[PDB]
Amino acid sequence: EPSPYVEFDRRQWRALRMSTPLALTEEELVGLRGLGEQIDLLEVEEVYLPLARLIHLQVAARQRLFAATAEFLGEPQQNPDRPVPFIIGVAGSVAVGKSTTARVLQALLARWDHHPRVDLVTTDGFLYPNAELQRRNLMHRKGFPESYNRRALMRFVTSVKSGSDYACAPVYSHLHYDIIPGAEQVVRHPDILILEGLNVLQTGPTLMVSDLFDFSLYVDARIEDIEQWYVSRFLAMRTTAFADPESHFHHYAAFSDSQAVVAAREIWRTINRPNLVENILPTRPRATLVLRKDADHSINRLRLRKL
Amino acid sequence: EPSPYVEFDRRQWRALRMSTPLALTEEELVGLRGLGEQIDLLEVEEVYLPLARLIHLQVAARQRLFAATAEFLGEPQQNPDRPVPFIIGVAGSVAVGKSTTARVLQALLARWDHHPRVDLVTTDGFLYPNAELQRRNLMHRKGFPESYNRRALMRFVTSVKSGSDYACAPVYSHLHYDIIPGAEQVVRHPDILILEGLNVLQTGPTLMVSDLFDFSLYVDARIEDIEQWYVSRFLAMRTTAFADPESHFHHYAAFSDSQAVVAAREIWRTINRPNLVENILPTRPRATLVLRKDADHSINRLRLRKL
Ligand SMILES: CC(C)(CO)[C@H](O)C(=O)NCCCO
Ligand SMILES: CC(C)(CO)[C@H](O)C(=O)NCCCO
Ligand code: NA
Ligand code: NA
Ligand code: NA
Ligand code: NA
Repeated sequence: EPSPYVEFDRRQWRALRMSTPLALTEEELVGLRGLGEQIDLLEVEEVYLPLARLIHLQVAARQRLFAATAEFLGEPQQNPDRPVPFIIGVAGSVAVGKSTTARVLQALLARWDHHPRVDLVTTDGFLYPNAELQRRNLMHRKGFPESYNRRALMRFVTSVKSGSDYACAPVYSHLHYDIIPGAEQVVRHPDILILEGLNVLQTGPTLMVSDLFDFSLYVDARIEDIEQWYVSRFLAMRTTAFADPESHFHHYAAFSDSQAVVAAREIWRTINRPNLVENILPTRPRATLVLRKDADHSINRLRLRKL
Repeated sequence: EPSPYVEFDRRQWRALRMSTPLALTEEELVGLRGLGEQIDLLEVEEVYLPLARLIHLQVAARQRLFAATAEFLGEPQQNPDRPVPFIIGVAGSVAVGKSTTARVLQALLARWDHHPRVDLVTTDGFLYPNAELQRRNLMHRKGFPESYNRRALMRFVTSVKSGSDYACAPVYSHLHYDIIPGAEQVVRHPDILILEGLNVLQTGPTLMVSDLFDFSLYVDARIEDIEQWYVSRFLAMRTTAFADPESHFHHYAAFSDSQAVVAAREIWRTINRPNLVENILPTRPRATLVLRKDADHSINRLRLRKL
């Protein structure tokens, strides 16, 4: 029967790359990928290039219908480029590779002829401070929708897409596990803004940032493989991030493989799995494009929304 | 601060009419309006004409971005006109005038040069049969989201927008208060499809018809005035619809003004008000355009979504 989606295997999807030129070195790609991730230039060629093409086709088009409303409203046509910013949402579970996906994507789009100003903002900066989470009793629901200042977030994206010259976002420290006092990420009328986070695709009784997305990605994989990736990476960090004496999780650095597995498995089932099942996965149906990864992190399937 | 919306008063909105020609007689308009409604040609000139213009500007534009995805996919350009159907959602409370709004709109759009095939479908046809509602114990939640076969509904709209040649919808009898056995409304690849219903703008954990709307209307008024309109019309029907011996509500025809008011007030607070507050109003933020009516049914304010 009819469907709003059209599935692709990697063979079918890579052919849609066309002439899209690869503007990324092997060394540039590594400073973009996170611990555990297996993304290489082949994947950036057979997957991210078609995606970048599809995106560029729609930036021009998306611009046409904001112009229709401008024409209808008896309005000018504000400086070119200073068209309406194209907002892209990248969602998915913790440890699924979505932040790398978002970084790679910002890289590819920034290297487009025109030379678009492409900004990337993670929702981390929009988490409530630990003190405020403690107050609302949310220190163990960090990542759940309620642990974010969604008002501020919505104001931020609304501000950018409405044409503001500059919008500020708080900044989150992973080293300190908390929001950084005084820190701000300033976004200045970018041509494209990618917003990456766990629940960005969420919907509700009020207008949310998902309602401002012109395009969205949902990096998917089966729950069991993601837990494995999460646990694996938790263990690997004992010698990277947790090794830092200043790390809020420095006590984990000394855990044994077995002790670390138990700890990582517990956080997964008490925080990350529940959030994935209750809040993140239910948003997957609305994503313009879903990137399905196999147990080895390899993106071998895609689901696109034609309707 | 920045906003996704831009408010208008009738003076500001009527000026956006431009050259839009009025193709509707006074007599045509009456066979389109419901009991109690006060819509006249002036309102169709100062309100529905700008709306029809704005809509036409976007049908062309909306077409551009379905073409981008076609271009990207290495596809042809299917027969012209046989472009992708433009889906319009019209929501709002029972008795707010939304069905008239939808009928007037279908009329105005059908009379556009090209001569678009403009179909209108009410979600009534998608209510579960009384027998099935009795089974799920829903005979008094008729109108609530759960009293509708949303799967079938979604399949219907998906079918039409995906390019099907014909799609069928069940038919609801207001005379008999139930779905009509064997009846079907056949929709054949229209250029525009207007879907009118209480919860059409609803959102959820699955892709819904609201996600297929290219444009949506939400006819609004303050809850107190709508109850008044509902009650008033309930009383007026004693001599129109309830007067019919075959009417499922023929017992109401003999009620006294006071008896009828008590009955109408009870249905309003036990079914229609709760549904309006819990399910319909929460969808209002997402409507492309909101038509705000004053206590006298007069549309004197509009809220448009620019973002
Ligand atoms: C969502 C995020 C990862 C943001 O940093 C948050 O810190 C979190 O998930 N806390 C519980 C442990 C997850 O590793
Ligand atoms: C929603 C609809 C009006 C559809 O006909 C439904 O019959 C209903 O609202 N029943 C309760 C009484 C409302 O008058
Ligand atoms: Na990382
Ligand atoms: Na903000
Ligand atoms: Na009517
Ligand atoms: Na159906």
